[PDB]
Amino acid sequence: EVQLEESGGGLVQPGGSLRLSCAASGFNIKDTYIGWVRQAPGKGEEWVASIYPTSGYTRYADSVKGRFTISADTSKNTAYLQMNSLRAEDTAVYYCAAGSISILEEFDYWGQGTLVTVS
Ligand SMILES: C[As](C)(=O)[O-]
Repeated sequence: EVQLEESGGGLVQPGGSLRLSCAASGFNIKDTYIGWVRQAPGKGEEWVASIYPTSGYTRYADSVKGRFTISADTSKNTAYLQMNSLRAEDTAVYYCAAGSISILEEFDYWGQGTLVTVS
């Protein structure tokens, strides 16, 4: 009865920007941390960011600091990832994940992924 649904993926030119959304259902995101994890085809998982929506506290992987911004709209029970200055190395499936209040083994719920392709 819990779902995470990502959207916003697609094709982006190098240097471009993209905003992903993660709509949560079956729980209140204020009761959790929501995270974004990416994995390219043929490569391993990389956690990029987490947010605690009730407090606004955010955490970023060093590799995306400044370039990526994680946010939430608790009125829509939705988290977002703003990605700027995209490079080929950012090509990946981006998964939203959540856990009841940097590690991917601390998430209870996982989305379906949304594919981001940088030319
Ligand atoms: C969560 As961190 C990479 O800013 O110590």
